Amino acid sequence: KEWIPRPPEKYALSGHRSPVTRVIFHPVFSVMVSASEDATIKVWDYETGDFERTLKGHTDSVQDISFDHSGKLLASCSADMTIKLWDFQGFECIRTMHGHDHNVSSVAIMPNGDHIVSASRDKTIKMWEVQTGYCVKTFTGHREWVRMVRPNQDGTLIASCSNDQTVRVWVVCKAELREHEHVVECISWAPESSYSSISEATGPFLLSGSRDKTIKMWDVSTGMCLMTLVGHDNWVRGVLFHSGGKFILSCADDKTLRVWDYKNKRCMKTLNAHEHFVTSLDFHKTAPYVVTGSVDQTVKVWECR
Amino acid sequence: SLPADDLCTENAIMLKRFNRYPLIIDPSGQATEFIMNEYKDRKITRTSFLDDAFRKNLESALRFGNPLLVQDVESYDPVLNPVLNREVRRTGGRVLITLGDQDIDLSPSFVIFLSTRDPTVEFPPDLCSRVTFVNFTVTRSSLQSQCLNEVLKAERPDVDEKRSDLLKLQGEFQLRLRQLEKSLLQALNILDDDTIITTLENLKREAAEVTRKVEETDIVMQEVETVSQQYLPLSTACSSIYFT
Amino acid sequence: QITSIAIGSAEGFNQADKAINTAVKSGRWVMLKNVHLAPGWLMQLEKKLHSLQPHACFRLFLTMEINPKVPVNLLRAGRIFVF
Amino acid sequence: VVVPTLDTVRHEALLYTWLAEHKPLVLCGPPGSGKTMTLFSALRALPDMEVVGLNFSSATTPELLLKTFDHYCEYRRTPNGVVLAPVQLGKWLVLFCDEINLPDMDKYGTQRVISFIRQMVEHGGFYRTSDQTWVKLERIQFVGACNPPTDPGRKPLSHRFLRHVPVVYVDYPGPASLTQIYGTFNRAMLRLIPSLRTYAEPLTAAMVEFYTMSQERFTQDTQPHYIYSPREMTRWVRGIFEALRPLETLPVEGLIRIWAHEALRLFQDRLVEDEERRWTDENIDTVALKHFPKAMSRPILYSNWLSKDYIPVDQEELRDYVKARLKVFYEEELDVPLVLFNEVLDHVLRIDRIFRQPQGHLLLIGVSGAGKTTLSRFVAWMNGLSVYQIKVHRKYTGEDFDEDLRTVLRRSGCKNEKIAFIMDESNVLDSGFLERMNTLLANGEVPGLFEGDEYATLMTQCKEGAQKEGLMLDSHEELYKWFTSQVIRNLHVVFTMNPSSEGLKDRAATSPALFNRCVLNWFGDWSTEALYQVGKEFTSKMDLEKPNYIVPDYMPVVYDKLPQPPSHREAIVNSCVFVHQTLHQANARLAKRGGRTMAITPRHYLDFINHYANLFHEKRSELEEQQMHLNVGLRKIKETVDQ
Ligand SMILES: Nc1ncnc2c1ncn2[C@@H]1O[C@H](COP(=O)(O)OP(=O)(O)O)[C@@H](O)[C@H]1O
Ligand SMILES: Nc1ncnc2c1ncn2[C@@H]1O[C@H](COP(=O)(O)OP(=O)(O)O)[C@@H](O)[C@H]1O
Repeated sequence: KEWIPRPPEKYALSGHRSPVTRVIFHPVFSVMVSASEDATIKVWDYETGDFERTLKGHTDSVQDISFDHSGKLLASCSADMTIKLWDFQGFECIRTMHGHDHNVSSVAIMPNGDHIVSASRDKTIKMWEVQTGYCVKTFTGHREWVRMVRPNQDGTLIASCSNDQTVRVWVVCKAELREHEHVVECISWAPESSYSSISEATGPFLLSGSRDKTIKMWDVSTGMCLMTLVGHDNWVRGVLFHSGGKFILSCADDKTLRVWDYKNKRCMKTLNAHEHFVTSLDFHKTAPYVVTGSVDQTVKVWECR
Repeated sequence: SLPADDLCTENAIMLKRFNRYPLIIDPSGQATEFIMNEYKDRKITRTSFLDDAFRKNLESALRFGNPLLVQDVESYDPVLNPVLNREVRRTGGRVLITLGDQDIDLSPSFVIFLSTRDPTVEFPPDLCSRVTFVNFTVTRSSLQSQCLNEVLKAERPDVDEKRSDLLKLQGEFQLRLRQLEKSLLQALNILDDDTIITTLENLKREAAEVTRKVEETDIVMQEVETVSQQYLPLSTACSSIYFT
Repeated sequence: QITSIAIGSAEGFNQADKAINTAVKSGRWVMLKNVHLAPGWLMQLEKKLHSLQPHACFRLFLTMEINPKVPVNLLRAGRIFVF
Repeated sequence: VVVPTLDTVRHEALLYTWLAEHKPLVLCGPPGSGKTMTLFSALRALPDMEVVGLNFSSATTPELLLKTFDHYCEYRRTPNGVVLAPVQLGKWLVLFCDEINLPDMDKYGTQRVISFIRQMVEHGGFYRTSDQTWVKLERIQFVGACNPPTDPGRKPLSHRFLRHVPVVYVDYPGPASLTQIYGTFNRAMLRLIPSLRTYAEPLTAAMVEFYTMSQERFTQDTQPHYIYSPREMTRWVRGIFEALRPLETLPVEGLIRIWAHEALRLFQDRLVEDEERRWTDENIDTVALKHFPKAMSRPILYSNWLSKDYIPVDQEELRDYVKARLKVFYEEELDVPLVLFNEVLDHVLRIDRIFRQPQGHLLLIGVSGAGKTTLSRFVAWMNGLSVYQIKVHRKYTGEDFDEDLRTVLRRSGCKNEKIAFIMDESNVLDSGFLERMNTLLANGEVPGLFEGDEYATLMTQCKEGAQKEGLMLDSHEELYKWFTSQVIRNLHVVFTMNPSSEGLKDRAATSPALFNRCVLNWFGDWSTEALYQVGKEFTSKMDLEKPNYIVPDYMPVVYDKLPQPPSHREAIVNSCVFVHQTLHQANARLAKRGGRTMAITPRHYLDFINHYANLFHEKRSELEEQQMHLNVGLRKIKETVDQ
């Protein structure tokens, strides 16, 4: 619950000749995945830093990768209009999903559901069936294209981190929220552990980092911001709650990993993560590890203490 | 139908190698037929900014990669500014060019040509930087050659036809000799097999066909002395009078 | 048979263009009085006539006075006389 | 904010005296001399005065005033004729003119609009042309500002209209007034960092001294945009305040550094020659050393780029960060492989500085194709500013100008979008568009673009937007005021034009707002150093290496600061600069002989460098392939000969 990274990372898979777009931790297995810009994804153990396997088949840069409840069926997406559903243990593509009109920015999956969210450069969010790959629903109403998507854990609302300076919330359009200057770059649904704690800081509750060097904690029911975390040097590329719920974990294009204790509007930790911009970020569900994938074409894992 | 001189050849090479699209200044109209023949196989069309169908011709030129000839460009529609700027956006397998009305797909290689008929045109500012000029001017050598060809064709059909056929033969001889040397490089890229020996004896036979050219240069030194000695003042007067 | 139009009125240039088309079709004489009063009409006339086939006996005449309201296109494209 | 002084109180009492009896009144003084501020300050003692600012251009017409009434007044038929009064009952509408003596004379020595205001004043009315009816004025009074006729752009006015309007000369504050007022400002601004309070005096004195030395040299005799009025001084101190607000701690040398940086961003931002830039920089350094006996380092640059706060920066990491942003910008927006160098950094920093400030409108002067539009679009993309531009084409008139402006103003104001306009020289031929931009630069609201059912649609959209924002308005008046505030805060329009002094003078005439409501940037042309950097950094891919190349005793140095033994690549790039340098001499000589020249811009240099690379590649490839063919042919010949 108090998992906050110490000075030096132990190991990192340096086997990339292209930048890293997303990094995510496997739920069950002690491994991590990383999508790169060379139309490839790499899967390897985080406890040793030895390459294990790779997913290939895309034609353009892979922008996102994730896991279901226990790894097993993976879902990746690449800017050549493509989404792909893979078997993790086999590291083989089993389904190819198409039907957009532009590149794809981000993807996610309900961990124990049967559908896929996809965020597309043509100003929309596509809902797909897992087994068929047929666009069961299409959500539109944006001015500029979408940067990220994330579903509610209860499968009722979808948060869309747009490029319209706004973050929207959509009924599976419930509302729109706007308290930023530049592009909003990432979102994350809050866990129950923060629910009481957030009441002390001042739902459902959302987090949103933006290109304006800010992070903001927002609420659906009121549409007004609760909290405004400031002090960022450059654009925020990641906003993740902590499992304990007291802490906010975020990364930005400034060579800094920031860990905030939102209870009293302080910056708990500022870690010199990389020598260039941090593109993506994730935390393991239970294990004391946090992964940062950076513009250095590297993916560094920090043990937590 | 390009002329035979340095200026038109410099323009012609300017009309095959380029980075910005070219702007040809044509006092005569020869460059029009030159571009008409150069890209004839591609179904190169021609239009003008004043033409009502300018935008449709433009759209076809980008979409199907077919080059296009644009004339009368003092009245320049600046809608073509993004094209000259090499500003495009690509989505997977679709490369599009913005055009104001909307962004539309274009082929990897299309060539748009801008042509002027009045050399005194002062182009608008957007053309002061977005293109490279090409002067189809005429100098003393071109006019002298034209006058000599005209006078020989008009007075002396035999001399004109003889010199034309002989120069064509000489060009053929030089081209065939260099081609036959290149083919000898290609083959050599003897004692192994008879097939290699067989084709080379025909080339030594065509080295003898160059004896045919060694003899034909003595016959055209005979056509070119008569006209040169008998037609100095005509050509000199023509060039001097026209430039004065 | 000579057609005689004057330059300066939009109605006048409309009829001048119509008469020029008719004369090119049927090979007649057409004469425009004091054409320097409209450089744009001069440009249109020159550039239209540069790319048309006229029937034999067609002749287009433009009378004008000495001034820099004439585009260089007509001064280079037309057979010129001074009076 | 108005700091009392002798001139302010005197003119403020006298303005009160005149406006009480509603007599017309014209303040004469050079632009930016506090005429508008003085009148607004005096007006607060009269709560019933509702002031609306008019915006005279050189193409002023009576309709400019007429439509203003149609927005701010209503006319009704009374038993003694027809009377026009402001809709705000019990309050007079004061039309505050800014440039009365600007509009050009007709061919026979008379401004039309001036006689129109004379008809207003003398006879207390005018003739409504819809039916030629004598409409009188109930609660209107006419005041204006002006510059002296001695200005080349301004004329003298006919005595017939000069007699109805008393005239007050509003001189500049002068040394003592500037000293007092900006000393008050500096003492106010040096308390966020208490340790700097004691340095309020030497700064302010320095602040004025350079300004004096900057105002008595760079006069309108040299250029038509040397407006060194003290209004910019207000930006200067504001800039320093904006550079010290978030810090709350700094040494004195940091203060001097931000002061010099604001001097460089308000001075040398408009100069034309390297000599004048040298003089201004030397004087900045000299006064800095005089009044105060990192900051001393010449490459002074500040940025809202690398860190959370506006802090001093070094060049190299700036370039690296710029390159990363270039990669992202290429990925997102457009595939345009630009070549960046030392001056591109300064230019993007300037454009960002303008986009940060409120009402950040700008004007760029440089050779066409020198990267003005692309750098503008780059900085607009970075800061989240959407970009709009004129889709200029054939058959494009005042109506379509007004329609496009209408739509984009609606987008920028209703939705709070931070749109930036790319205004270019390719649409300054329609006088109506020039006047419309003069208005929009003047006050951020054009009085007449939206009208009638269009105005109703505007007000519906404004009601929706204000409901979203959090300002409930139940009436169209305050709602339109909120729209004006949004347009004031949001837009950032930038103008581009070649360096043609006659063009600048014509633009100053047809739209003085282009030299009073927007900073002017002298892009000029790519200097020898920048062009050398472009060539050197773009020709890296070539194998331009000659180990045995020897440098002669005398070199034709076109780019200064070459290595004392210049390398092969160094000399080759020097020649690449020289080939473009020759064209300037060629055009100069040809024009000296009365010939027709054409522009020689950086895009020509880009084509030259790309062709140089392609040609070198092709020639090397052909020579190597021919050598290989010759060698293999000789090999087979020798093998069969020995066989
Ligand atoms: N008495 C004064 N002392 C110093 N600065 C002044 C004084 N009065 C006005 N200013 C400055 O002049 C600027 C406004 O100038 P003004 O003359 O109103 O512009 P305009 O050209 O529109 O008339 C303000 O920014 C203000 O700081
Ligand atoms: N500094 C530069 N380096 C490389 N290319 C440039 C530069 N400036 C302009 N360009 C080229 O010009 C095009 C756009 O030019 P533009 O921004 O309109 O120049 P300007 O605004 O100075 O006329 C782009 O396609 C770009 O490749």
